Amino acid sequence: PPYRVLQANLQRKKLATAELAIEAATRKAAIALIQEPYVKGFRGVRVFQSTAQGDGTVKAAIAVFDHDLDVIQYPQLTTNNIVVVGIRTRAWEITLVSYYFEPDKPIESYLEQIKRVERKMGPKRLIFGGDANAKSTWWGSKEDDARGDQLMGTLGELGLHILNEGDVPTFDTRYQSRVDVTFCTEDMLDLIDGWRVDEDLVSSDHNGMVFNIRLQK
Ligand SMILES: [Cl-]
Repeated sequence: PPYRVLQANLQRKKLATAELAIEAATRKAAIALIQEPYVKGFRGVRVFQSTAQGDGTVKAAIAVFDHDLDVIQYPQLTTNNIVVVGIRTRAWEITLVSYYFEPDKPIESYLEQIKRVERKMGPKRLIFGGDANAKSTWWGSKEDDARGDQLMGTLGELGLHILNEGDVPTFDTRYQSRVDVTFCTEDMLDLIDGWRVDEDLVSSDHNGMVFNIRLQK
């Protein structure tokens, strides 16, 4: 009965999104928190995207593979960097968010978007996943850079808790790093487990991640 979630930065690779589809089928995943999707493989899959750019570029999206899962969109909260979507079942109602922060753009405006989502969406049932392009030992990075610090500060103000674990690089090229973060409201801990990094849930310099949403009660 666990709702499995996939988190991955596809880097606009046509192949990576094919791999993502294959992994979701295999793992029987219900959700995918995506960043940098390309522009096919997703048939009866509902996809919710962040505001598209002139050339059609979408930086974040949320794929729902579970055909019967109740979904609710929040156009007011979705931007060019984040997409917010609620999922509902008898057991609960969870607001999900997939985000992507450019490595060469001020993180400040993105932190405000996180705040806006948190306040205008209640202090409970929140799960965020994406590429923050920010380093912090709190999520296994080699060190705490200034971006990681700003993000951590924001997390602290919102009561958001890091789900990351281990030191497996979420980005490998050599050059390895952990810039992808997953965090949630306090109440979500106890409903989430199995957070791990698929050594290669894909093939686009970024490593996919996986975790479950249960009930335990
Ligand atoms: Cl790192």
